[PDB]
Amino acid sequence: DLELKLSFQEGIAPGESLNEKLDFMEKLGVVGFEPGGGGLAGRVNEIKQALNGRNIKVSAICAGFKGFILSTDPAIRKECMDTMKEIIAAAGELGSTGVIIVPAFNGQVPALPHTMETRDFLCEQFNEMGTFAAQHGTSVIFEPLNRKECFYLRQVADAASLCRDINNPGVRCMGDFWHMTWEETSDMGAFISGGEYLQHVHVASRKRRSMPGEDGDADNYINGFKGLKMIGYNNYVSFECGCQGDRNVVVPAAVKLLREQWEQA
Amino acid sequence: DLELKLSFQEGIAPGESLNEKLDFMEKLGVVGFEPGGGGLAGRVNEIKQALNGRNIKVSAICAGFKGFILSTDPAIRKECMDTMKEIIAAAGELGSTGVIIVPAFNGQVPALPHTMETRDFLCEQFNEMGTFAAQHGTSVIFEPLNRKECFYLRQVADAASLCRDINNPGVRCMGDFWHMTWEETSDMGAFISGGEYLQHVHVASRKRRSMPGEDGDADNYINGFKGLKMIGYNNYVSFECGCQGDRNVVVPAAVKLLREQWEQA
Ligand SMILES: [Mg+2]
Ligand SMILES: [Mg+2]
Repeated sequence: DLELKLSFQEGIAPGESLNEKLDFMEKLGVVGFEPGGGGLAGRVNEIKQALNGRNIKVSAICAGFKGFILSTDPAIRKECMDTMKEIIAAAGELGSTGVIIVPAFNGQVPALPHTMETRDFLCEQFNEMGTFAAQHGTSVIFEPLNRKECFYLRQVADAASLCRDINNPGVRCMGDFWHMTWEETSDMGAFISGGEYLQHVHVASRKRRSMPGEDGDADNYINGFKGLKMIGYNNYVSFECGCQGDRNVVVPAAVKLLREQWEQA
Repeated sequence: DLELKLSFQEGIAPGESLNEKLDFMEKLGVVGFEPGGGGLAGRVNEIKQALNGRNIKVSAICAGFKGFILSTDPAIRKECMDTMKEIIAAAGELGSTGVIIVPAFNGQVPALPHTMETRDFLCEQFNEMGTFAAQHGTSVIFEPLNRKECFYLRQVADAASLCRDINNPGVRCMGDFWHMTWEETSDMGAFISGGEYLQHVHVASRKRRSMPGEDGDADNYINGFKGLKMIGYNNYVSFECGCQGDRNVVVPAAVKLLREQWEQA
């Protein structure tokens, strides 16, 4: 009886305003809304007010911070910490499951070397953001990406181990089915390793990163869904993807597909 | 109905000769023997002769190569490749499931940096190793170790992804329960990620790396065993560990404990 809690990033639903998109999401029973972190503090009232009376809640906050935490430049690491804290505080007000963060993209250089001593440093920095997140009633969430976008953190099991070592309820992780296609031999095993640390999930079609279903037989999430069920996953599965067809047609088709696959898992 | 195929490294069983140790192994129904690869070519006759008429086969070959494949010194990398090929040919003559290899230990320096370019080079080298091993009816087996011994390759999911990318019937991976204690949030998840590439398993007590059971309640392999059953694992589970107590008492106890947990999984 575990529920699939679907969520959408802000650009997913058709509509000319935030309220039109939310109406569309309510029609489909999509219960999570995932905004970007950019300017979030200034959007708290807008978002709260649009959600009032709806069966929709803020799920994760997708990034939005400046700089990156593995820069060799302490000023850039501080920029990342400071901008993350601004977002975290707004995320807390919005009841968010947490703020998504990539430690370093490929092109974010110069970066600290990929060594154990750097990993310890990352864990310390994340412990500091997590303590702040927890005070604000939220978390920070490591996102692994595939090799085309990052090398540092690519697999859910790696992110989960970081979280276990940090041992902070404000420090969690996630898996993105797009990235997992390229970096996980098993979506199920990855999510199982995620376990109690798995705070969010991203979903997209698995060849073109468009709406689930637009890549036909490649868009198979059953193995991952079996992992989510085995861990009792109770957070959101949120769309982060493009769109090839007519959004009024393909968005509902994606929701239908994920629900069918959830039932089969 | 999946069977647990127990194996011992050479120093596990009590005895003053290889034949005495094998006699002890047969009495406990341990069917796998795991010798080190050091001077293996020169022991092929010895091992064949000792195994004649016995219900014991060679399982994996534990390392034995010189140098390391991630050295910045081409001569050291070549030493690794050349000595691995010697061992691989002997492994094949002995019907081994594969030769275990760690890309780089912490003290093996200077080493290539942990970057995507190094990962590509590692894949090229293992592909060469694997083509040779397949020709000889065996494999090479990546072993992830914990942070106290290595940084480069620590998790089963990472090793499995290397195997998937290399895509060679001669290149496989393993999990060692000792190392997994420190590097895996889920033994089940780790082995599920291992999947079709999982070729061997090491077992030890989980606090002091001694005989299973010597660390009491910490010596729980159920979760991992569930993962092995879920993937239809049909290779060996091999003891690589020390011994705190009377070897004549604690070795049979460890075998008994593992068989009990396997039945519970
Ligand atoms: Mg994502
Ligand atoms: Mg081992």
